[PDB]
Amino acid sequence: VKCFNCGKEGHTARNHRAPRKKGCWKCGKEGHQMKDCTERQ
Ligand SMILES: [Zn+2]
Ligand SMILES: [Zn+2]
Repeated sequence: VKCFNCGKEGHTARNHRAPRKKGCWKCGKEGHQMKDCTERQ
């Protein structure tokens, strides 16, 4: 009904979780994410 802070319907700006961090979750850089960045070393 008002999920505008995410892109859905039912959250009403009161159910927006944040498991990922947009950028990589280990290397520390935006643009890509933990799925795109390999970081195998
Ligand atoms: Zn949402
Ligand atoms: Zn990265």
